This record gives sequence, structure tokens and C-alpha cells, in this order.
Amino acid sequence: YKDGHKGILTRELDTAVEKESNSMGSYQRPAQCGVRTVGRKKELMERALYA
Amino acid sequence: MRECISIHVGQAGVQIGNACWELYCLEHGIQPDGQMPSDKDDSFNTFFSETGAGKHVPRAVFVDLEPTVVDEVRTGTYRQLFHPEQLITGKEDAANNYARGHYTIGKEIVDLVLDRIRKLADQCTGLQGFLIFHSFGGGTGSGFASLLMERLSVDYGKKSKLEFAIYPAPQISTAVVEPYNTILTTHTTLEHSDCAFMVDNEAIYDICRRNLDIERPTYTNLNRLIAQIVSSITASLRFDGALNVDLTEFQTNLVPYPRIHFPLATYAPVISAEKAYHEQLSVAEITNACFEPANQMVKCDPRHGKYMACCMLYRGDVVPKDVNAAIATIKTKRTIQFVDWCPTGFKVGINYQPPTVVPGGDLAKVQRAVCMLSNTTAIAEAWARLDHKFDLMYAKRAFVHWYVGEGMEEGEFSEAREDLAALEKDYEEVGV
Amino acid sequence: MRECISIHVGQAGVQIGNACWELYCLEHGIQPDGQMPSDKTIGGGDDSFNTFFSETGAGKHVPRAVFVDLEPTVVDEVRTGTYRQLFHPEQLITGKEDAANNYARGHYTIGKEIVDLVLDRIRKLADQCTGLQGFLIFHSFGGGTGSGFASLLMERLSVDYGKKSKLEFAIYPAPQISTAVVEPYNTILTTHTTLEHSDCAFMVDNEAIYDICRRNLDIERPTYTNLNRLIAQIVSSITASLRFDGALNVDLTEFQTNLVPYPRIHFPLATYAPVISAEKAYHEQLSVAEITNACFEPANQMVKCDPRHGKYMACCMLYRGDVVPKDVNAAIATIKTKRTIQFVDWCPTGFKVGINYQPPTVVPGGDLAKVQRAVCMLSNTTAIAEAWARLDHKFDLMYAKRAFVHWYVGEGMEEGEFSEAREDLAALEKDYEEVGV
Amino acid sequence: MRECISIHVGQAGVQIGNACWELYCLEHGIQPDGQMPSDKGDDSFNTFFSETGAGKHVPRAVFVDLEPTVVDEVRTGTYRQLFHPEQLITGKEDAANNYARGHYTIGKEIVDLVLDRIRKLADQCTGLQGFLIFHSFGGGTGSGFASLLMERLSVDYGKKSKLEFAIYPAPQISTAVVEPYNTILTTHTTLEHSDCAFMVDNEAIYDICRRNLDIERPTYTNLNRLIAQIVSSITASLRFDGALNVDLTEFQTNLVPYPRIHFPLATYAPVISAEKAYHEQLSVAEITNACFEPANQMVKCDPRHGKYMACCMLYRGDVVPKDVNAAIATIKTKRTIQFVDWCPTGFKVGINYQPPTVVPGGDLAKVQRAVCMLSNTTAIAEAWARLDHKFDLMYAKRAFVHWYVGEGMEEGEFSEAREDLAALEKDYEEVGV
Amino acid sequence: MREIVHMQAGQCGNQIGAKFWEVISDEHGIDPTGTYHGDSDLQLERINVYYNEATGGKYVPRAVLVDLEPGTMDSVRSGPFGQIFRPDNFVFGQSGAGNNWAKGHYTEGAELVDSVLDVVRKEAESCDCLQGFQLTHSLGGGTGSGMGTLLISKIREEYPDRIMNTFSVVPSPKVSDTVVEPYNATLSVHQLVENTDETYCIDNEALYDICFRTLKLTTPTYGDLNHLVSATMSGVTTCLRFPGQLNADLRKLAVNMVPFPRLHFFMPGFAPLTSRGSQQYRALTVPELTQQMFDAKNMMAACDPRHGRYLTVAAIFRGRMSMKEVDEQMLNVQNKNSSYFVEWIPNNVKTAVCDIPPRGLKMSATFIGNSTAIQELFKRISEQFTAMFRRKAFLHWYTGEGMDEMEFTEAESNMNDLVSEYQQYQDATAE
Amino acid sequence: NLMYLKNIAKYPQW
Ligand SMILES: Nc1nc2c(ncn2[C@@H]2O[C@H](COP(=O)(O)OP(=O)(O)OP(=O)(O)O)[C@@H](O)[C@H]2O)c(=O)[nH]1
Ligand SMILES: Nc1nc2c(ncn2[C@@H]2O[C@H](COP(=O)(O)OP(=O)(O)OP(=O)(O)O)[C@@H](O)[C@H]2O)c(=O)[nH]1
Ligand SMILES: Nc1nc2c(ncn2[C@@H]2O[C@H](COP(=O)(O)OP(=O)(O)OP(=O)(O)O)[C@@H](O)[C@H]2O)c(=O)[nH]1
Ligand SMILES: Nc1nc2c(ncn2[C@@H]2O[C@H](COP(=O)(O)OP(=O)(O)O)[C@@H](O)[C@H]2O)c(=O)[nH]1
Ligand SMILES: [Mg+2]
Ligand SMILES: [Mg+2]
Ligand SMILES: [Mg+2]
Repeated sequence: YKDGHKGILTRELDTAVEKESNSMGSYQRPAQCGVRTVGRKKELMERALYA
Repeated sequence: MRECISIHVGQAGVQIGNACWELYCLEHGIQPDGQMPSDKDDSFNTFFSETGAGKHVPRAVFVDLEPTVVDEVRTGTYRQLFHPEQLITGKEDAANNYARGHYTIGKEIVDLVLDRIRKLADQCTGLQGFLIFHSFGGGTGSGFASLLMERLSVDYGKKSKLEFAIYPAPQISTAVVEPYNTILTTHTTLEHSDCAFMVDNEAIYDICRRNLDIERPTYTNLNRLIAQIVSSITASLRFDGALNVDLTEFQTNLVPYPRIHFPLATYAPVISAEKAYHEQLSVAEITNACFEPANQMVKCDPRHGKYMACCMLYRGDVVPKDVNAAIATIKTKRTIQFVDWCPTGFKVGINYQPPTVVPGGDLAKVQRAVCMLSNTTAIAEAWARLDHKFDLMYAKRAFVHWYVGEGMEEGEFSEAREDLAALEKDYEEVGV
Repeated sequence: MRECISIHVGQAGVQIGNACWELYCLEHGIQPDGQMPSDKTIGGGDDSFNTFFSETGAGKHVPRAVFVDLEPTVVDEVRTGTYRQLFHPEQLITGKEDAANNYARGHYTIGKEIVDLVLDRIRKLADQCTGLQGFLIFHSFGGGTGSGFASLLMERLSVDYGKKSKLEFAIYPAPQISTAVVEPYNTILTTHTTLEHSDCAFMVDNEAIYDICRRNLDIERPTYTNLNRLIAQIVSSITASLRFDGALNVDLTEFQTNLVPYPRIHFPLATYAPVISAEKAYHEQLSVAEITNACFEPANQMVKCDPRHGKYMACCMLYRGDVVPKDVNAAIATIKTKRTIQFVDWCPTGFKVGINYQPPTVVPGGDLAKVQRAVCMLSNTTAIAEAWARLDHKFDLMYAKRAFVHWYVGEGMEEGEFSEAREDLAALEKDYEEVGV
Repeated sequence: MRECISIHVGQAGVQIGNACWELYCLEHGIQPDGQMPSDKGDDSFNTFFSETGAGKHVPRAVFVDLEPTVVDEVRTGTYRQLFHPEQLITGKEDAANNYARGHYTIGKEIVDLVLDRIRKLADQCTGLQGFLIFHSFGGGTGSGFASLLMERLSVDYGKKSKLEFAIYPAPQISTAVVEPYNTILTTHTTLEHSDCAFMVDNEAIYDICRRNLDIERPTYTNLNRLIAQIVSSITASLRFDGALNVDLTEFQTNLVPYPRIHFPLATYAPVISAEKAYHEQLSVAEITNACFEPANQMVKCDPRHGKYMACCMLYRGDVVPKDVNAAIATIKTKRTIQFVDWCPTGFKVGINYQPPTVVPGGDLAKVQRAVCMLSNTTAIAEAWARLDHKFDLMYAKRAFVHWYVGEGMEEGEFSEAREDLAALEKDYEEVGV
Repeated sequence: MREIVHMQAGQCGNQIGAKFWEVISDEHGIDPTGTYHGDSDLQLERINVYYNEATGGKYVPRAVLVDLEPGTMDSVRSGPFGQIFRPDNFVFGQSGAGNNWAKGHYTEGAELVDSVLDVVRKEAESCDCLQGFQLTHSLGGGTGSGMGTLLISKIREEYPDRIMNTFSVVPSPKVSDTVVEPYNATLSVHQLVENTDETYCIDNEALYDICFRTLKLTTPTYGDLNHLVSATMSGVTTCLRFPGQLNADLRKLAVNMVPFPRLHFFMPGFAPLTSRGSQQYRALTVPELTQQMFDAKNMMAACDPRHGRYLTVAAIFRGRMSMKEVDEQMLNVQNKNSSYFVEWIPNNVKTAVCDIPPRGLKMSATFIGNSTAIQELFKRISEQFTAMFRRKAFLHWYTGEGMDEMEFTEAESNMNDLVSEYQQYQDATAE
Repeated sequence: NLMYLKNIAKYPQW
């Protein structure tokens, strides 16, 4: 045991290391919902008459 | 045409810039790689410049003396959005030192910073103002932003130089030389700034703990709410509305005397999405929400001072009828004290654009919003607090050899104390 | 019919020729074997290549290059490279031994027997041409073949061809970066003996192209291939008006008469804009105002001397691409408003503007971005007197102790040639001072 | 007309005069032989030179001391034929840092001859403006003999303005131990006979050459060059034409309130490196601000602890009176430049057309504008206070007094000098309150 | 791109640095053979602060192993992470210091110091922006106490701008340790006062108390002691090594913790710290971390901090935490222990947050404390110094290898001035 | 050595 005792600071000398910082964990790609609040036929008729 | 250029200086400034450019991209529908998503306008011209192929680079300069935070911006999701040269980084920081950020390290960075500002301002037709986001805490903030504003006042003329500051708390402090840095920056930016929106981290903590119902908040939430503040400031330069208040005359309608450019701030549709729609947020309700001592951005009671002038920026479906019906009910209160020489002390600007919710934030997608900015005399208590702390340390030569050995005459501290004492006397003779 | 002859001499000249003939082949669609590709049918015949290549009747486009050097390594590398079929076998003139960084050895010795071969080759390439406009002579002031043989060849060309425009593209020695210790002796001697024979001498500093490629290209370790490709872009922007249509075309003769005021001040400074990489060209607009303002920036020059220590005498802008003379004139007005850019008093309209319609062509495998507009700045400043003064100072220090003079004396140069060259450049510095004041 | 006699006493005065006369020749271009360069209506040298015969302009200066070799570099150097040999007055034994030795002894054998040479110069002087006496307060022949010459000239010549250039003992960077004795002994006997004393120490010039010049090894040579630039900016209006010309007869009445407060502070701007001048063309408002910064002072005494009495502005070159007006207006509206209450208007500007002349081989660069601010501020009471405190704790246990006693000065003059300078401190306090 | 160069000197310094380069290689994914067996890009983002790039994917620590004996150098070479060091910065003598300050400073310790400065000069000029120097040594030894301080003096002369921190092991209050212990400690601290920017005093009996009581280890073990010291250094330099919400490098810590120049004797701490069998039983919240940090029995320099006031406190938190809890915890401890802080400096707490904990732990927090309680250490050392100075014991060796009474008294008066100014700043009031 | 210690000390005591 001359090198030291395994563990001592943390028991889990495993699980690799975490890769996420605060800014990359919070400031992510902003996802927007596509829940279709307008209507398919109204949308199609709008683009057709606009064109 | 009404372009506005932002300088995010210091680590606090860089993080607030990372929040507010996310908010600006969300507001103008800009993807993180700089592109509009297909087509389905000019409101992006105040913050972005169209390249020609469809890419919109921002009008921002992110400068910091230490690495890893500009590097984390370069590594994060807003990597292709920013131009590589406008993310200026140094090798060695100032390390919480006005002398290091103003006299030794900042001298070899200010030339490149001013060159980038020159390029961005030359690529602008009708520049309105400089939004300088920094922290009074120390280092790349307190000192380098002071040097930058000195050089900008030498170079440019009557251009607006609005600053956002992270002015320290009465109790919360993450530094020891913080009163030194604040008192040395409020000496040198007092003749070089135009409007100083100071916010206080303790007050934002209380706001997001009591109103947004987050018991475990962070700097991301703080910077997003400050981003909402600055977006409400600059919404009139980009979105049309009933009454538009731009930066060139917000100062005229706010500050009476030149060295009183220290307003507070207040955003108050600040409620979480869980409560949100049970409530019936109206113009009068958000007006008395703004006129509340517990809702202010700075830990200072406005009931202890008088209101010299106020400016409310309304956003959404707000109409002038209940705007000036609400401000009259505000004026008919005993608690809201006004100074005798300003009978008409309100300036409001109504904008048609609703606020943009952050998909991953904590604000609710409200229909209407308001940003109060009040030039009150209650900030004299904060000035007295820092002056007391400065005298308490400076009476026995605490932490002065660092500044002296990195190069600074000892009389600069005395001159700064004189300037802040004169500021206290200015506020006292205004209040009387 | 618009015709120009390129004479590459020295190792620097041969390598710059390597980097520019690939660019000419890319611009005119010549694939490296010397032939036009198949399925190339088009109206008009696409006859824009006659300024550099000459069609042989069978589809093979032999160039008009006079690749010459005294030592066989670099020229044999060209002969065994990809352009082996492209270059004519009796065009890569090679010797047995080099001049070995010696102006005397290049000007009075083993350099002086391939002179008749190279003059016969220039004669054949000249009467092959019918409307010859200029000789673009590419070399270095470092010494050896690039100085002595280039100088002697220009001396022979002056009495062989008359008033033909002998444009020079020279690698001037850097203020601090150096390769030879006899660079001052070689450069003083070749400038003295080519002051009366050159017409415009575009000098470029390796150190200047080094820190341009370090800053703007954002690549940490460029080399001579990258420098010579950038010089190739300079020469292409110079000679694009002889082969492509433009709203305002500026050929070499109009260029020279609008550039040089007196027939001794003929050392202009070159600059290219933009020299930006792709990752920043995707971000920047790169408009006409930006590319003109990048030309007058003192650290953006190609000779290590800032123009703030001097006075602009005559400027030549050569734009390429989707540029308009209105935006050009707005840029010129902004430049004339700029305080740090000061012009000489005897030249009010000190600008010569020329637009070419063809956008610049990017080399595959290169580092320059695909930009839709560009500008070549060719200025005449009296700030080159500092470079002349540094070179004169080095020459005075080396000639005070008479170091290295025995090599030149033994190879054949008279001792008084150093004194004559010293007095000639002293007169040139006096001329620059009296013009500037 | 408008002649002026320069008297350089002591080693410091001699070296300052060497730099000064080099600058004077390069201004009024005269070869070291004393001739003229074959003529490239100009009698502009007549303030400092005298045309004698066929082009033999000799300086109107007296290089006087008691110690050899140091006038011998002048006698054997490049300016060996310029000076008349009787003006270069030397001695045989040094005064050796002793005011009593330089006053009541060996300086007595030279005062008559130097006064004879002063009289011979003043006889050629047709309208003498005054004397410029260059010395150091360190001690010896620059102390005692200078004080004795001041006394004898005040006896002989009447009013006859006697501007006194003095090297004040620098606070920390210092080289002599008897300076707190010698300087107070000089001030006690010079306070009633001088009219205006420019004191400039050495440590402040060292800081100026460290910061502004961007060089790390200046010696005494360019210190004397800066002092030469100061005296040229003083006496340039008597030889060159300008919009406003000020002589040596109005400078005293514009910076001397009472006939004891005559110790102004000389500053220069823009002092600049020769290797760094092209970056920016230095403006008039900026160089006035640079004069009024508490770092370009040529004496280590920050003026932020003393209210200004009056100032002389000395613009020289390409200066415009509107730039003067704007600069002085900004200085007056500044708060750290607080003036005294009883002197509401407190300036006198002088604009000269001739630009300052750069010396080849020097450290300064060619500038189209310059200004030499001289203020008679109350801040110098701290330098007097530290000098008196040094003198008090040095004279407490009678240190080094026996040398002066053996030389001839008795015990009472030390106490008289101390009480006279204490009265001067009380006068500054009464003025400042 | 700041760089810290490590300078293990002495047997204690070599043994401590052999564990330090174990912990900051397993925090960066560097195997003993020298490659990168990591997963995140954050480990390779800032690996140049401690590792020079080698050929291939190899990384070489920027450390100069110095000793006057070959024994512990061979032990370091043979142990784990011993093949990672370059075989050129293995500078070693053939005589030994004999636990003598005079033999380390004015004898063959001053002969090898030329080669030591040559190696340090090479490894410091092979950088781009040096942050500074990190010296590990013991005050009561030989070349660590002697030649180590000589190396400090030479480097401070050569580069008087960069940071130079010294993780000095201080001799124990009890037992005896070396017999020339307080002479060596005196003559080392006299040169530590005017040559270093910050000194971390580490006490072996404090480490023994922590290991026996908190970690509940029957065998205390020098490897475990060096592991604790190494974790403390990693928590010190984690702001340079990894990003975070609120970075604070060594110079920022020195600015916020050193009021007066001769007051840079710190008391380090690191308090995620439990027994190995009760790690899963205990939560790792921010207030509980603060409670374990602000404890006198968790301190690593003995010198009970309740016996005096804190000048300054620095706290570096590695984890994904809330700034609100961190700020309220420091406000709470400051308001609670108001009498244990100097009143003339308000808010005596510097906060740093690095959002990368060490491997295994989910939130660590390290502690640095500048306080008046460190004056008891120098009081004791001066007590034994004058006790064996009034009897002229063991001074014959120092006079034999060169140095003598007058600089002995210089060192003793230097500690007396240090103790008196610490007492003055303890007992100084506001008004 | 005690008198020398009290003589060279910046802050002498006892
Ligand atoms: N609101 C908010 N404040 C921040 C944030 N990050 C840092 N701060 C403030 O910044 C202060 C610390 O000083 P910094 O701004 O980091 O110093 P700096 O500008 O980076 O300059 P250096 O000290 O040299 O690194 C703290 O008091 C915080 O209040 C943030 O993300 N949001
Ligand atoms: N810009 C640039 N300069 C080059 C290049 N190749 C050589 N040089 C220059 O050439 C100089 C060296 O002398 P050379 O021109 O090779 O001599 P030479 O013309 O081959 O004649 P000899 O000395 O007889 O071989 C160096 O100082 C370089 O500046 C190149 O590819 N690009
Ligand atoms: N500015 C400047 N000051 C000098 C120079 N030489 C000497 N001094 C100052 O003179 C002081 C010493 O007194 P000196 O003037 O040399 O003495 P002295 O007048 O020759 O009389 P003695 O001491 O008897 O030799 C020093 O403290 C210096 O500050 C110089 O060349 N330039
Ligand atoms: N914490 C710790 N202390 C040690 C270690 N090895 C030795 N020491 C201490 O160092 C002191 C002796 O120092 P020494 O090794 O002889 O110094 P050197 O002569 O320069 O090598 C002893 O009092 C030990 O308490 C170690 O591995 N860890
Ligand atoms: Mg920071
Ligand atoms: Mg060759
Ligand atoms: Mg003398």
C-alpha cells in the first residue's frame, strides 16, 4: 500500500469523466414545436394564392 | 439603418452576450449557423449584417483578457454565427485588478479591439449607439471597459455609449478588491458614459427565487433575464409601434443633469409558465408590478428616495389608453415619491412586438411586457455603501501594493474617492 | 494577338513560374498536358489565351515562358513534373553550374554563354507573337542567376527590342529575414545596372508575404508555394485586362504612363485584396469599400515599409469581378478623406482605375477563397526610401571592411563597379527625397 | 537690444550650459568655430551672442566655478574656439560640498574677477534684460559662490532681473549627504536677492525619461538637454517673432505674488521619443493636459495637493489662439486643477512662431507644437517640509557642523536659515488658507 | 494557454510530485505510457498548462525532478507514472544534502543549481505565455529546504513577474522529526518571505489527524498524504485547467488573498472528505460541502484557526452547482462566524466555480485560508530556534559549510517581524 | 546576540 489506498477521495474510480459544461449544457440548439397551429388547407391555399 | 454595436467585455459580459445573442437570434428567426430558415424584413439590421449569400453575422465584439470563455463560445453551438476576428481573447488576464486591466495588459489589446470597432462602425450606415456589457467586479470589466470608453470618447464624438453593469451587492460578493474596482471605474466612466444600467446579482437571485419559483438558479437564468431587459431596450430601434423611444433621446427624456446617468431597471411580467395563464396580466397590473420595491434590479429600496424621471417601454398588445390610465393611478399614490421640479416625470414607448420566449428558459410566453427605467435618488445609498467599504479598507493600506506595483499613482484612489464624494453631494442636492 | 512574354530567371523566378502557369492554365481551361479538354465547343473560339499560350494547330497550347536558370535541379524538377508535356523541351534553358550567389559570376562568367541560346529563344517566341506588349521578367534580388543573369538579359533586351515594356517582378530582400550574406552586394549591383533598363519594378518582400499569410490566411505554416501562388494572383490581376473584357480596361502601356512620374522613380508597391480565407469570407461581405480600405492598411503591404512615412504619388487600382465605378469612386472619395493617406502636392488626380469583368479564379488545393470581387493596388510612394536606406546601410557596413569583394574581383567585376553602384543609388535616394519634398 | 547674460556656476551649471549653448547654436545656426555657414537682416542671435568683427559671435556667458577639469572639457572640446578664454573662469581647489567654504573663503578670491567679466559683458549689453544663473542646490561652488554672486549682483546692478535656474535636491534619487544643510543655507541668503527661481530636481526627469522617452539609459546629458529645452522655451520670444511675446520683465510680475513666493515649477510637453513620433500629430489641448498631468512635472511634487496661484503658458510652434482658448477653458472646467480663490483669472499665454529645434544625436523628435507650462503652485511646501525635516533630524545632534565652523560660518546661521524657511512655510500656509 | 512548470525538490517533494502527476494525469486521461485515453474534448482543450506535446500522441509533464540523492529519484522512476517523465529533467547529485540548509545552499547544492537553472530555462522558454512556477519541498529537510530556496532565489531574480507558488511541507508541532528541523525551517522561511508570491503550509500531523479521523484509515501512509496534497493542488489549478462559471487563476487568488506582500502564508483545505465505507451514505450538497470546508479539524497546517482571525478566504468549487447557494453559504458563514474575520476588510471570501469535478466525485470544493492563526507556527519555530540558539547546539555544521551567526539572527528577526505584524493585523481595530 | 537581534529588528519586542 506504499503508493496509497485506492478510493480514499472517491469510491467510484470508474464512469469515465463528464463532458458537459454549464454553457454548453444550457445554451443548446433551440428546438421549436411543430404542432400545426394554422391548418394544412389554409396553409396550402395561402402559398398557392401568394404565388 | 438604425444600427447598434455591442461590446461584451469581461467574462460576465461574454456570458451575457452569449445569452442575449441567443435571444436576438430567436427574436429575428436566425438559426445558430447564421441563416434564415427558408423565407417563411429589416428588423435584423440593428444587430445583424447580411453577408450577401444569406448569412447574418452579428454586430458584436466579444473581448476578454483570459481564455476558456471566448474559447467556450467558439466551441459551443454559436460557433459559425460569430466572425472569428470579433472574438478577441488575450493570454494573461487582469486577475481582479484595475491597474492590470487598465495599464499593463489592456494596452496591447485595445489597439486590436479599436480596429475591430473601426471595421464594424465603417460597416454601418447610421450607427445609433454602443451597448457595453461589463462587470464592475474587476479585471477585464472595471479596467478594460474604462480604457475602452476613454478611447471611444477620444475617437468618436456624440455617439451614445450606454453601459450595462453587474454592480456589486450589499452582502453578496465574489471578490475582495471589488470596492476598489468599482470606485476606480465610477471615477473614470462618469465623464465618459451616457446611461449606466446597473443590475445586482442578489436582486436577480431574489427575483428568480420568489417570482420564477426556482430555488436553484444560475448565471444562465440571470443572463437570460438581463437579455430580456436589453431586448426590451432595443426593441424600439427595430420593431415599429405606437410610440418609439430610441437611444439618442431616451437620455434626454431620462437624465436631468449630466452626472446622474445611473438609472435602475425593472422587468415585471416575470412569472413562470406554471402560474402564468391563471393570472390576467394587464397594463395596470404590470405597472404596479414595476412600481414595487421588491421587483427592482438593484438591492436598494426606492421608498428611501425620490423619483426624478421614469421611462416605461411597453411591448405587445398594449394601448396608450390604459398606459396613461395606469401611470395616473401610479401618480396618485403616497408611496411613489416624486421630486418637486419634475411634475411630468413619465416617458413611455409602446411597441407592437410581443416578447419572444426562450425554448429552454423559464419565462412564460406572455402577451404583453414592460421595462421600467427610473432615475431615482436611492442609488446614493449604494454609492455610500461602496464609499464606506473603500474607506474601511483604504484606511489601512489593504490590497494597494498590487495596483502600485503593477503601475498606478497612489493619488488615483484619492481622486476616485473625491469623485464619488462629489457624486454623493450631487445626489443630495438633487434630492433636497 | 494581345501578346506578352514571361521570362522566369533564377530559382525564385522558376518557382513563381510554376505557381503562375498553373493559374493561367486554370483560367484558360488548359488541362496540365497542354491540350484543351474534349466537349469544349463554344462560339467565338475562346481566343483569350494568346497573351500566355500559343496554339499549334493540333490543339496543343505551348506557353510563352522563357524558364532559365544556371543550375539543373529546380528546372529539371519542372521538366519531370506534371507540366512536362505542357512546356516545350527547348524552353527550359539550363546550365551546368550556378552563379553561386555572385553577381560577377552571373554577369561575366559561365552565365555569359547561354545568353545567345536564351536570346534566340526569346527571338523565336517574339516573332511567333504578332502584337507583343511586354516582357514580364520574374527573378529575385537574392543573388546569382536571379540578379546577374537577369540584369544582363535585360541589358541585351534593351538593345534588342527597343522601347518594349520590360516589367520586372523581383523578390526584394527583407529587412530582417535573409538567406544570403551577399544579398546587399548583389542587390546594389543589379539595381544600379537595371535602373536605366527597367520600366516598372514590382518588388515583394518574403517577410511581408509571410505575415500576410500568417494573419489573413490564418494558416500557421505557409511556404514558398503559397507565397508564389499569391504573387501569381498579383500578376493575374495585373494582366487580366489584356485577355478579359472590362468596363475600364488598363493595359501595360496605359498602366506605366499613369504610374511612373519620372524615368527613375519606377519602383511601385503591390497589394492584393482580399487575401482572406474561406472561413472568414463566409462571414465578411467583402464589398468594394472594404477591399479598397484593406489596400491602404500599412501592414497589408507587400514591401516591409509603411506608407505613413511618405506620400502617395500615383495609384493604380485594378478591380476584378462584380464591381461598379460608382462604388469605386465612393471608395476613392473615402480614401481622399482619410487623414493618414496623404498625397503629393503636384498630383491632384492621383488615381488610375481599371475594372475587369472576369472574377478571379481559385486554384484547387489553394488557400484563397472563392471571392466574387478583388482589387490589385499598385502604388507609387516615396516610403521605399527607407528600404533603400536600409540596403545602403548594409552595403556600407559590408564594404567598409572590403568583405566578400575578392569573390567578385576574381570572377571578373571591376572594383570600381561597387563605387559606381553606390553613387547611383545615392543619386536615386536624392531623387526620391527631392520628389517627396 | 534685448540682451541677456547667462552665468553658469558649479559643475551642474557648466554641463547645463554646455547643452544649452549647443541648443543655442543649433537654433541660431553657428559653427563650433563661431563662424556662420557662408550665409546659408537677421540679428536674432543678439540676445545671446555678440557680433565681434568679422563673424566671430561669442556667447554672452560666464562659465565660473572653483574646481578644474570640468571647464577644461569646454576648453579642449568641440566648443573650444567659440568661448572667449576670459569667460571660462576656473579655480584650483574645490569648494567640496561646503557652503561655508564656498562663501566665507576660497570663493572670495574669484568673486571680483567674475564680477569684472560680468561688468564687461554688461557694458556691451545695450538694454540688458537680465541674468540667467544656472546651478545646483547640492552644495559647494554651485551653492556658496552662487549665493555670493547673487548678493554682489543685487548690490551692484539694482533690480536687473536675476532668474535663477537651480537643480533642487531630488527626494529619493540623491547623491550627497550635506544637501539638507547646503540647500537651506542657499535659500536663506538667496530669498531676498533673487527674483524667480526655477527648481528642477533629477528624479522627476529620470521618471520622465523612463516613461515618455521609452529609453532605459539616459545619463546627465539628456537631462541637461531637457533643461536646455526649458530655457529655450523661456527665452525664445526675445529672439523669434510670435503672436504673443513675453520678456524677462513680465514673467516675474505675472508669477510672483509677494516678494518671497518666487519658486515656480517648469514642465514640458510634448516630450517624445525620437523612435516614436509618427503615430499621432500631438494636439494643443492634449499637450496642455499633458502639462497639467501630475506626472510630467520636472520636480517630484504632485500639484494635486496644492492650489495653483498663476501659470505661464509658453506655446511654441504651430499653435493657434483658439486651441489655446479651448485648452485653457477645459483646464479651468476640470476639477483637479483647482486654483486659489483670490486669483480668479490665473494665466498668461505666449504664442511663438518658431518651432523647437531638434538636436541631432539627441533623444527628442521634431514636433510642430510645444508648450512650457510654468506654475507658481502652493504644492512645493511639501518639498520645503521634507527639506526642513531632513535638516531638523540632521542638525539635532550637530552632525557635520564642525566643518562649517572650521570654514568660518558660526553656529547662528543654521538656526537663522531654519527659522527663515519656517517663516516661508508659514507664508505658504497663510496664502493657501 | 498559461503554463505552470513543476519543480519537485527533495525526497518529500519528489514523492509528493509523483502523486501529483498521477492525479492530474488521471484527471486528463493520460496513461502511464503517455498517450490520451480520454473521452471529452475538455481534457485535451487545456492540456498544455502542464504537459508538453511529444512525438505522436505522447504528452510529457513539464516537471524538473531535483534531488541531491539517487534513492528517491530511482523510486520515482520505478513507481507508477515514472516512465512518463522525460529522462533529461532528472537532475540529481551524488553526495546528498544531509538534511542541512548550509549544505543545500552554499555547498554542492549550489553546484548542481547551474544545470537545474539550465533545465528550468529550457522548459520555460519552450512555452508561449508562462503563468509561473510550482515548487514542492519540505522546510525541515536538505535540498528541499536549502537548494530549493536557492532555486527560488535564482528564478525570482530571472523572472520577477510570473507567479511562483510553493507547496511547502511544514515540520510537525509534536514528536521531533529532524534534529536540525527548526534551523532548516528558519533559514528556509527567511528566504520564503521575500522571494515567493504565495506559500501553502502543509503539516504532516494535521494530515495524520485527517487520515485517521475523517478517512478512518488504520495505516496513515505517505501515499495517502501525498494524494491529499495532490488533490489540493489540482483543486488550486483547476480554474486554469478547465472552464467554469467564475474562473480564478493563481494570480487572481494571490490578488484576492494577499493584502500585504509579506502575508502570503496560506492554510489549504479540500473537503469532499469522508471515510471510504460511508461515501454512498452521505449527500454531496453545497451547504454540507461548505460545512466540511469551514472546519478547524479539516485544516491541513495544524494551527487551529479559532485562535485568531481570517484575513481572507478563497474557495474553489468544482461542480454543476448553483451560484445562489454558493453565495448564500458564504454569506451565512460570514454572518455566523463574524468574530473570526477581520472587520477592516469586508466580505473576506473569494469564490471560484469550475464546472468540471474530478473523476469519480460529483462536486468537489477546495479551501485556501490566509489568517492570523499561522503566526503560532512561526512562534513555535522561533521558540526552538532561540532554545537551541542560546546553547549554540548544531551550529558548528552551519559554520563548517559556510554561514553563520549574523544571518542566523537576520532569519530570526525576520520571523519575529512576521509574527509581530501578524499579531498587529489580528488585534488592529477599525476606528 | 540578543542585542544584535533587537538592533536589526524592524518591529522589536520584549
Ligand atoms: N449576472 C451575471 N454576472 C456575472 C456572470 N459571470 C460573472 N458575473 C459577475 O462578475 C463578477 C466577477 O468578476 P468578472 O466579471 O468575472 O471579472 P472579469 O470581467 O472577467 O475580469 P477578470 O477578473 O480579470 O477575469 C461577479 O461578481 C459576478 O457578479 C454572469 O454570467 N451573469
Ligand atoms: N517569394 C519567393 N522567393 C523565393 C522563392 N525561391 C527563392 N526565393 C528567393 O531567392 C533567394 C535565394 O537566391 P536565389 O534566387 O534562389 O538565387 P538564384 O536566382 O537561384 O541564383 P543562384 O544563387 O546562382 O542559384 C531567397 O532570398 C528567396 O527570397 C520562392 O519560391 N518564392
Ligand atoms: N541636471 C543635472 N544635474 C546635475 C548634473 N551634474 C550634477 N548635477 C547635480 O548636482 C548635484 C551635486 O552638486 P554639484 O553641482 O555637482 O556641486 P558643485 O556645484 O560642482 O560644487 P562642489 O560640490 O563643491 O563640487 C547632484 O546632486 C546633481 O543632482 C548634470 O549634469 N545635470
Ligand atoms: N506529506 C509528506 N511529507 C513527507 C514525505 N516524505 C517526507 N516528508 C516530510 O519531510 C521531512 C523530511 O524532509 P526531507 O525528505 O529529508 O527533505 P530533503 O532532504 O530535501 O529530501 C520529514 O519531516 C517528513 O515529515 C511525504 O511523502 N509526504
Ligand atoms: Mg474573469
Ligand atoms: Mg539556385
Ligand atoms: Mg564641483
